[PDB]
Amino acid sequence: LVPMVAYDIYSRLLKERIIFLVGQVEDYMANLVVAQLLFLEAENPEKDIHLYINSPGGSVTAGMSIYDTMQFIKPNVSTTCIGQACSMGALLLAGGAAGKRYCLPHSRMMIHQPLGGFQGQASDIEIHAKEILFIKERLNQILAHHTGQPLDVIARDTDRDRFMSGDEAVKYGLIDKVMTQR
Amino acid sequence: LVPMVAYDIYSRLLKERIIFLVGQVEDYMANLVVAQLLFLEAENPEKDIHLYINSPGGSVTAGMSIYDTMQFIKPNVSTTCIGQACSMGALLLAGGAAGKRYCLPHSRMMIHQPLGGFQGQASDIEIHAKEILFIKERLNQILAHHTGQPLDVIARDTDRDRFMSGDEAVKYGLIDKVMTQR
Amino acid sequence: LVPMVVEAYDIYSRLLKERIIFLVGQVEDYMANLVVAQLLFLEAENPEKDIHLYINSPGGSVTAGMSIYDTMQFIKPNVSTTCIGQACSMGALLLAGGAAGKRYCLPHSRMMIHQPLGGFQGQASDIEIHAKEILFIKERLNQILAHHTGQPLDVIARDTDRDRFMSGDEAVKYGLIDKVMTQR
Amino acid sequence: LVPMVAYDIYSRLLKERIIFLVGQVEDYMANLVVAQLLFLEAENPEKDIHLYINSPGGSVTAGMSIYDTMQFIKPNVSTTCIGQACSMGALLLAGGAAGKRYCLPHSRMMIHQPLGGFQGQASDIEIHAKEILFIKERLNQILAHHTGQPLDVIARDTDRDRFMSGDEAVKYGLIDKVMTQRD
Amino acid sequence: LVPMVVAYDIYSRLLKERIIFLVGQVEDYMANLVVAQLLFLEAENPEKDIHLYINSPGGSVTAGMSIYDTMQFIKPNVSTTCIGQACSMGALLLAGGAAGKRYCLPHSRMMIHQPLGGFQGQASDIEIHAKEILFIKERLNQILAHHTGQPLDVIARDTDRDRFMSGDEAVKYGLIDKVMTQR
Amino acid sequence: LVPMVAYDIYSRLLKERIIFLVGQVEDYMANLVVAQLLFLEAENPEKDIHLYINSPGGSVTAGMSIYDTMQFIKPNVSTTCIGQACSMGALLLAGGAAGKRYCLPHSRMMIHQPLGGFQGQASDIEIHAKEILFIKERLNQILAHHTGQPLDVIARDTDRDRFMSGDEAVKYGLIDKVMTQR
Amino acid sequence: LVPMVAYDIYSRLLKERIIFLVGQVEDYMANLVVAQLLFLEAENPEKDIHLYINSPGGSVTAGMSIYDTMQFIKPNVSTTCIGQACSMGALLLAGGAAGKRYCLPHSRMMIHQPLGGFQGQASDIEIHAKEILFIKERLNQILAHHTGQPLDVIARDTDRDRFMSGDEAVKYGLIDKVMTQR
Repeated sequence: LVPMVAYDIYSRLLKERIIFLVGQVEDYMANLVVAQLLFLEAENPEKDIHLYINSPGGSVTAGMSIYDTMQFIKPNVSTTCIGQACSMGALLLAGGAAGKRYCLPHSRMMIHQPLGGFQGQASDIEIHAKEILFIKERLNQILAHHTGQPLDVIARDTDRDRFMSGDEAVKYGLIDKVMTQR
Repeated sequence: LVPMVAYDIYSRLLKERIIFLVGQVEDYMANLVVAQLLFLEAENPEKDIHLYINSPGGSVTAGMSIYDTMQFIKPNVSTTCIGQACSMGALLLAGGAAGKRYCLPHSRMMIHQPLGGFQGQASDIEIHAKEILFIKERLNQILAHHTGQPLDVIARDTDRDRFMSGDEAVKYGLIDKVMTQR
Repeated sequence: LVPMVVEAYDIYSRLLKERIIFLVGQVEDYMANLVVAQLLFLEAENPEKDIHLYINSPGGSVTAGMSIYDTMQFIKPNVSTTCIGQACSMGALLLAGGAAGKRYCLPHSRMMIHQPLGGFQGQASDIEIHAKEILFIKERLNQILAHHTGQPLDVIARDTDRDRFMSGDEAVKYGLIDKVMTQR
Repeated sequence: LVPMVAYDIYSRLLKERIIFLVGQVEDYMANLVVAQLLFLEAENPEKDIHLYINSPGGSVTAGMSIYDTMQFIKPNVSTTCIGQACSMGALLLAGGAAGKRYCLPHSRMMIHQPLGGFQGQASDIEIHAKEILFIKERLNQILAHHTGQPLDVIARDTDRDRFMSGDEAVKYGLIDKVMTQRD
Repeated sequence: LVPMVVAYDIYSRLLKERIIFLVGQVEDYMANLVVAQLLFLEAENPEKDIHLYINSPGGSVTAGMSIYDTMQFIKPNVSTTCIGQACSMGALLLAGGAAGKRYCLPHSRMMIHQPLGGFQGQASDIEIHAKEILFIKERLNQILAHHTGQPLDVIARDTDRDRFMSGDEAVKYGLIDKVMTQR
Repeated sequence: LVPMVAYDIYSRLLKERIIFLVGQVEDYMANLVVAQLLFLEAENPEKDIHLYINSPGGSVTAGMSIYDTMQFIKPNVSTTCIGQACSMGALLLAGGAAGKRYCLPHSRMMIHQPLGGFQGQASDIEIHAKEILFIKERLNQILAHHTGQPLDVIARDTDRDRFMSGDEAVKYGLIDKVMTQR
Repeated sequence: LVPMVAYDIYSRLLKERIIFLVGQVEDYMANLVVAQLLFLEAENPEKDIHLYINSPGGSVTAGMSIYDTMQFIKPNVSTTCIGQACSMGALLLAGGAAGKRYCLPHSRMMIHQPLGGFQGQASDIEIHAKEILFIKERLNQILAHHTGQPLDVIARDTDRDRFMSGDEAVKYGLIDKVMTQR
């Protein structure tokens, strides 16, 4: 299991204002991040917070609780992508404090458009089709804001999977800097 | 994995009078909330309580145990929706203390009419069909009360799934204010 | 997991010091016996102070429920019952069995009473034995309700033939509970 | 998760010499009961022990390890049936200390003959068939001893499932007294 | 779940009293716990006897052999008491207790038989394993012969099929020394 | 069962700055290593770190989070292969601090080209085919760098599975020294 | 349930420098032994270590991580077979310190040649067929070294499963002495 230092390794790094977001985004792991963001704010609302991201994405609602909590709290939340940051992972990465969004040299980042599904009555399909296009609209606006791109460019570039290297992501505005050595 | 601070992260935020309702509403997670509400009432019946909600809904009986506990206890129960609050989740959100029901900019809220199912004898189907139509009326009455809407509007807007943004939810009365930055 | 409180109890152990016990979900031997143990412990801690049993249950095992019911009557303290969410089948009987005048629910709780359910397979001779046993259980359970609600025996039998849902007000008019609590 | 008032609730009642036997009887839960009986004997070989039984029965061998441990140790082991005590559950109840075998008003007790099954060679069936008829005789002898009934009555009444009320079980000898309110 | 004694679990509490429990089917992991408990007790006191309670239907021969050989290897005498049942490896481990200190309780059941196995593959490989299980059969019979005092050919014959035994029968056979009834 | 020393055995060896990477490479075990690497850097950024590897490989993104963290942090991260180090495992071994890459006499190391798969629209297949071809090139560049081999040799020798002994791995540059006795 | 002594039973025997290897050999249980061997060395690099073995075999790579760690460390690692030591289990037993490899009277030991399997391209089959023939050679060399037999005898005697008694294993060189009573 998770090794100990009585702290587990992650509790020990939480004192350093470090939070890890690992794996598929889902309601329960997302709320752990929220709780850590809220806890760290209370410990010190001025000191920066560092959110490490290695995720392929997941639930839009689950990510939005993370994204909105990052913006809502007083401390700046830096984001660093290690390994990969795809879909909601990439949106959370772009959502970090301005100038404090990083990745490492071989990180992979991918952005695409929302995925969903529904079945039932045509009237109900209409409701959910409109809800997913609105979610698509709103998520593109968040990207445009943090990257500086026009919404129409984000919508076009995310139509299909678009993978990005560290350098490409900086050119895009998805991150600020590729870190190499401390 | 629940991190530690010797409290775990949620026990640590429980002292600040913060309770989390995450995921599908069901008897056991619903009863934890009830117990947390009662404990906080005993710790201090005057200080407010803050209930964060990221839930797609679930059991009406489990949800009503939460709803009735929120009203029953002396302290005001504020509600903040992060991520999503759909079906029973939206009712618990609307049921928070007057003026102290919030959400974040990208929260999604959805209201609809109750869901159910049964199989057996026609005589038994009649009994259970009448019970769910009774719940449908009772739940619409609860929404009308907390939102200020006329009952016939609630019945109309909840016939099918109806999604709402933060701004829309404020105009509807479902919440009081969209929080953006602390 | 179940959250923690300092002077270090988990939330339910912390409310147990306040003599509050929770019965959640389907009634079965193991969760039912936990309730029994909590009832017995609280009796030894103080045989005079009331005990509060919160119920949110759809029912379950008749024998498992009966271990709870008989423990409630057996011990000296009065066991109040409050229905939150729902109290159906064995859940409703345990609710009805609370100390006289101290049986409550909350405004939107739902309560349901019906007749016992069972099943068996085997030889006709063996079916006969178990059919008689479940008919006996039905008689005694209706007698428990009649006693605690004040209703005539034949009325309970009549009303439990099919599922019968009740609101808080209905349950008070019926005798199933004493009072609908709203605000402390 | 068992609540904490620092003992877990059952450990706290274990100090009070109360042991709970719940659910299907099987080697592992049965051996816990055995362990609790031995520990309590070591803590105090004179004080009574109270064994609550809410069980539908189960393995005879696992139950017999409990039955024989109850008799072997010095303390008297009282038994109280709550909920139900059927098959091996009823035998463990009947096997409690004389005059100290109880139930509550709505407890249900059921006695019957043993159940089994086997497959293989006819010769092996014969061996195991003889083994279960021996267990059936031995178990009837255990009931007859503790209830006071004649052996042939036990054999007669256990041919099929036989349920008993509290009052009936007292009249039969399966238990001594139906408890209603504490003293 | 295992109750606590104050902070001991019930079994660790009885381990101080030099008691070890062997419950259920014999397999590598539960078998090694017993070995470790035996080794620990030898280190705590190499002279005091050890009490091994056995309620098992048997299991792996290799797993059982690690217990048997550890019982003989260590200096303390390993008393054995059967509660419930002791079948197959369970009965061998019981018979393997220190001479004069092998017990059971009145309603214990013991069963002895020949080893069970299975294999599939090439005829050459079947031959290798068929001879290995016949060697295991010979060796296990010799262990029974040693501890019971019976001749080897009698063990082979009596184990051809499942053979159930009562406490009295097991004493007559040499499988155990005495049927304990009351402390 | 993790044995105890008030440490579990791995927590005790973490103090001697030893980290174990065992089994298939995946986000969660990979991030544990990242956390241990960061923790050890903070305790002492100058003392070397010893990373034991017994792995057949696994997720490239998960491994790269380990790889990039090894280089990013201040301490030299020694690597010792015990048992096996194949695919991503062999890359992590070769990526250790120069001159401090070891194995034991019977360790097996294997290098090959990336594996992947996808299904869907031809246009989407095209996107991911180019992405895995990009990863293949970048990984060959990493091996070439740490082993000293020319890029075209790595491409040639990794076309199919290529197993190496300790001695072979030293001649190749994959490791620096075969340890025998301390 | 592992009983407790405040040590669990196995942690308590670890102080006496006893390690248990039970069941199928696999990466995770194998690395625990490695970790315990390294810890005992650090606690005292001169005092002997006692490794009890009751295993039917398992992974060659996982077993080799154990074997090489036994040789690498300074202390002598005695080995005692209780119950059985088959396949990799028998190799680890034979690999114990010279003169300090034991068994108990009814232990069974079995040696055979390695097993493997593969599917795919004929070219890939060729690569892996050569690798398992190489592993077969390397493992036979290990037994030859520790047993004193010529390699060709080991290869021949392991062509099929070969079971051994305590006395047989001693004449063969697989173990040094059959312990009976302390």
